[PDB]
Amino acid sequence: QPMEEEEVETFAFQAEIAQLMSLIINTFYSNKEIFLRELISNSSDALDKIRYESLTDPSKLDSGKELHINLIPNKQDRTLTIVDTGIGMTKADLINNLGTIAKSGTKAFMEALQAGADISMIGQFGVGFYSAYLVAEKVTVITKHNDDEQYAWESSAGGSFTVRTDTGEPMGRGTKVILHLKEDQTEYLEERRIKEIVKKHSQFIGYPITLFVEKER
Repeated sequence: QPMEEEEVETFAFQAEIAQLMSLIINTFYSNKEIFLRELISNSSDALDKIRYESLTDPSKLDSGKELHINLIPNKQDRTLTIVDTGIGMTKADLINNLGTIAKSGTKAFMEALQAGADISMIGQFGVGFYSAYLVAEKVTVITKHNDDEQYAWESSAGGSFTVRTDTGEPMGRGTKVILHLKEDQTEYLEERRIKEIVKKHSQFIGYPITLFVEKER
Protein backbone atom coordinates (compact mmCIF):
# COMPACT_ATOMS: atom_id res chain seq x y z
CA GLN A 1 0.00 0.00 0.00
CA PRO A 2 1.32 3.57 -0.38
CA MET A 3 3.83 4.97 2.15
CA GLU A 4 2.00 6.50 5.15
CA GLU A 5 2.93 9.85 6.63
CA GLU A 6 2.84 11.08 10.22
CA GLU A 7 3.53 14.56 11.60
CA VAL A 8 6.02 14.83 14.50
CA GLU A 9 6.82 17.91 16.52
CA THR A 10 10.20 17.92 18.26
CA PHE A 11 10.66 20.40 21.10
CA ALA A 12 13.68 21.48 23.15
CA PHE A 13 13.34 21.14 26.92
CA GLN A 14 13.59 24.37 28.82
CA ALA A 15 17.32 24.70 29.86
CA GLU A 16 16.91 24.08 33.57
CA ILE A 17 14.58 21.14 32.99
CA ALA A 18 17.21 19.68 30.62
CA GLN A 19 19.86 20.19 33.34
CA LEU A 20 17.66 18.55 35.98
CA MET A 21 17.07 15.55 33.69
CA SER A 22 20.88 15.32 33.15
CA LEU A 23 21.48 15.36 36.90
CA ILE A 24 18.78 12.67 37.53
CA ILE A 25 20.15 10.49 34.74
CA ASN A 26 23.84 10.65 35.28
CA THR A 27 24.15 10.71 39.06
CA PHE A 28 23.57 7.87 41.56
CA TYR A 29 20.75 8.33 44.01
CA SER A 30 19.56 5.72 46.38
CA ASN A 31 15.82 5.57 47.05
CA LYS A 32 14.87 5.51 43.34
CA GLU A 33 11.62 3.75 44.32
CA ILE A 34 9.94 7.15 45.02
CA PHE A 35 9.45 7.51 41.20
CA LEU A 36 6.28 5.41 41.64
CA ARG A 37 4.92 7.56 44.49
CA GLU A 38 5.46 10.62 42.34
CA LEU A 39 3.61 9.25 39.28
CA ILE A 40 0.77 7.98 41.46
CA SER A 41 0.53 11.37 43.08
CA ASN A 42 0.33 13.02 39.64
CA SER A 43 -2.52 10.57 38.66
CA SER A 44 -4.31 11.33 41.96
CA ASP A 45 -4.08 15.08 41.22
CA ALA A 46 -5.36 14.53 37.69
CA LEU A 47 -8.27 12.43 38.99
CA ASP A 48 -9.07 15.16 41.53
CA LYS A 49 -9.29 17.77 38.71
CA ILE A 50 -11.80 15.74 36.67
CA ARG A 51 -13.77 14.69 39.77
CA TYR A 52 -14.24 18.37 40.91
CA GLU A 53 -14.93 19.57 37.33
CA SER A 54 -17.57 16.89 36.96
CA LEU A 55 -19.43 17.96 40.10
CA THR A 56 -20.51 21.06 38.25
CA ASP A 57 -20.72 19.50 34.84
CA PRO A 58 -21.42 15.78 34.92
CA SER A 59 -21.09 15.54 31.06
CA LYS A 60 -17.29 15.78 31.64
CA LEU A 61 -17.57 12.05 32.51
CA ASP A 62 -19.14 11.10 29.16
CA SER A 63 -15.58 9.88 28.42
CA GLY A 64 -15.88 7.45 31.32
CA LYS A 65 -17.13 7.55 34.87
CA GLU A 66 -14.61 5.27 36.48
CA LEU A 67 -11.83 7.29 38.38
CA HIS A 68 -8.89 4.92 39.03
CA ILE A 69 -5.27 3.99 38.48
CA ASN A 70 -3.92 0.74 36.95
CA LEU A 71 -0.30 -0.41 37.20
CA ILE A 72 0.82 -2.68 34.37
CA PRO A 73 4.30 -4.33 34.45
CA ASN A 74 5.39 -6.11 31.26
CA LYS A 75 8.56 -8.16 31.63
CA GLN A 76 8.67 -8.91 27.93
CA ASP A 77 8.79 -5.23 26.80
CA ARG A 78 10.55 -4.21 30.07
CA THR A 79 7.92 -1.48 30.66
CA LEU A 80 5.98 -0.36 33.70
CA THR A 81 2.83 1.54 32.70
CA ILE A 82 0.85 3.78 35.07
CA VAL A 83 -2.61 4.51 33.66
CA ASP A 84 -5.15 6.90 35.09
CA THR A 85 -8.61 8.14 34.05
CA GLY A 86 -7.91 11.69 35.13
CA ILE A 87 -8.37 14.99 33.33
CA GLY A 88 -5.61 14.32 30.80
CA MET A 89 -3.79 16.85 28.75
CA THR A 90 -4.59 18.81 25.63
CA LYS A 91 -1.68 19.08 23.16
CA ALA A 92 -1.01 22.63 24.43
CA ASP A 93 -1.09 21.34 28.07
CA LEU A 94 1.37 18.59 27.15
CA ILE A 95 3.92 20.81 25.43
CA ASN A 96 3.56 23.38 28.23
CA ASN A 97 3.57 21.18 31.31
CA LEU A 98 5.99 18.49 30.17
CA GLY A 99 8.98 20.35 29.01
CA THR A 100 8.97 23.73 27.34
CA ILE A 101 7.82 26.02 30.15
CA ALA A 102 10.17 26.79 33.01
CA LYS A 103 8.93 25.26 36.25
CA SER A 104 9.21 27.30 39.36
CA GLY A 105 11.05 24.77 41.48
CA THR A 106 13.71 23.46 39.04
CA LYS A 107 16.55 25.79 40.10
CA ALA A 108 15.96 25.40 43.86
CA PHE A 109 15.63 21.65 43.54
CA MET A 110 19.04 21.21 41.73
CA GLU A 111 20.75 23.33 44.38
CA ALA A 112 19.07 21.22 47.12
CA LEU A 113 20.13 17.93 45.44
CA GLN A 114 23.80 18.80 45.03
CA ALA A 115 23.84 20.14 48.63
CA GLY A 116 22.90 16.50 49.45
CA ALA A 117 19.08 16.42 49.62
CA ASP A 118 17.47 12.99 49.20
CA ILE A 119 15.88 12.66 45.66
CA SER A 120 12.62 12.01 47.62
CA MET A 121 12.29 15.81 47.93
CA ILE A 122 11.59 16.16 44.22
CA GLY A 123 7.71 16.08 44.57
CA GLN A 124 7.76 19.12 46.92
CA PHE A 125 9.48 21.13 44.20
CA GLY A 126 6.68 20.33 41.62
CA VAL A 127 9.11 18.45 39.20
CA GLY A 128 8.28 14.92 40.42
CA PHE A 129 7.46 13.73 36.90
CA TYR A 130 11.15 13.77 36.06
CA SER A 131 11.84 11.16 38.77
CA ALA A 132 10.69 8.73 36.03
CA TYR A 133 14.30 9.09 34.73
CA LEU A 134 15.74 7.51 37.91
CA VAL A 135 14.51 4.16 36.51
CA ALA A 136 13.53 4.67 32.89
CA GLU A 137 15.80 5.28 29.95
CA LYS A 138 12.80 6.45 27.92
CA VAL A 139 9.35 7.68 28.96
CA THR A 140 6.28 7.76 26.74
CA VAL A 141 3.20 9.68 27.89
CA ILE A 142 -0.11 9.01 26.17
CA THR A 143 -2.86 11.51 27.07
CA LYS A 144 -6.46 12.32 26.19
CA HIS A 145 -8.38 15.31 27.47
CA ASN A 146 -12.06 15.89 26.75
CA ASP A 147 -11.21 18.99 24.67
CA ASP A 148 -8.62 17.55 22.32
CA GLU A 149 -7.38 14.41 20.57
CA GLN A 150 -5.10 11.69 21.93
CA TYR A 151 -1.38 12.56 21.85
CA ALA A 152 1.91 10.73 22.50
CA TRP A 153 4.84 12.48 24.08
CA GLU A 154 8.16 10.75 24.36
CA SER A 155 11.67 11.42 25.46
CA SER A 156 15.01 9.62 26.10
CA ALA A 157 16.36 12.92 27.43
CA GLY A 158 19.25 14.37 25.44
CA GLY A 159 17.49 17.79 25.64
CA SER A 160 14.50 17.05 23.37
CA PHE A 161 11.03 15.44 23.37
CA THR A 162 8.54 14.71 20.57
CA VAL A 163 4.74 15.10 20.41
CA ARG A 164 2.58 13.49 17.76
CA THR A 165 -1.03 12.40 17.37
CA ASP A 166 -1.26 8.98 18.91
CA THR A 167 -1.84 6.21 16.43
CA GLY A 168 -1.96 3.65 19.34
CA GLU A 169 -4.93 2.36 21.40
CA PRO A 170 -7.45 5.13 22.04
CA MET A 171 -8.32 5.91 25.67
CA GLY A 172 -11.51 7.51 26.74
CA ARG A 173 -9.77 10.04 29.00
CA GLY A 174 -6.67 10.25 31.14
CA THR A 175 -2.97 9.74 31.00
CA LYS A 176 -0.72 6.69 30.61
CA VAL A 177 2.99 6.95 31.53
CA ILE A 178 5.05 4.15 30.01
CA LEU A 179 8.39 3.68 31.69
CA HIS A 180 10.95 1.89 29.52
CA LEU A 181 13.12 0.65 32.34
CA LYS A 182 16.84 0.62 32.52
CA GLU A 183 18.36 -2.89 32.44
CA ASP A 184 19.39 -2.67 36.11
CA GLN A 185 15.96 -1.52 37.31
CA THR A 186 13.77 -4.49 36.42
CA GLU A 187 12.80 -5.11 40.07
CA TYR A 188 9.99 -2.60 39.37
CA LEU A 189 8.30 -5.21 37.14
CA GLU A 190 8.07 -7.64 40.13
CA GLU A 191 4.65 -7.73 41.75
CA ARG A 192 6.02 -8.10 45.29
CA ARG A 193 8.27 -5.05 44.82
CA ILE A 194 5.48 -2.94 43.35
CA LYS A 195 3.18 -3.90 46.25
CA GLU A 196 5.94 -3.08 48.80
CA ILE A 197 6.40 0.42 47.37
CA VAL A 198 2.71 1.24 46.96
CA LYS A 199 2.11 0.22 50.57
CA LYS A 200 5.11 2.16 51.79
CA HIS A 201 4.59 5.45 49.84
CA SER A 202 1.12 5.56 48.32
CA GLN A 203 -1.35 4.72 51.09
CA PHE A 204 -2.86 8.36 50.73
CA ILE A 205 -4.36 8.10 47.38
CA GLY A 206 -8.15 8.61 47.26
CA TYR A 207 -8.83 6.34 44.26
CA PRO A 208 -8.71 2.60 43.62
CA ILE A 209 -5.35 1.30 42.44
CA THR A 210 -5.15 -2.11 40.62
CA LEU A 211 -1.97 -4.05 39.81
CA PHE A 212 -2.34 -6.28 36.83
CA VAL A 213 -0.08 -9.32 37.11
CA GLU A 214 0.96 -11.25 34.00
CA LYS A 215 0.40 -15.00 34.11
CA GLU A 216 0.98 -16.17 30.43
CA ARG A 217 3.72 -14.40 28.48
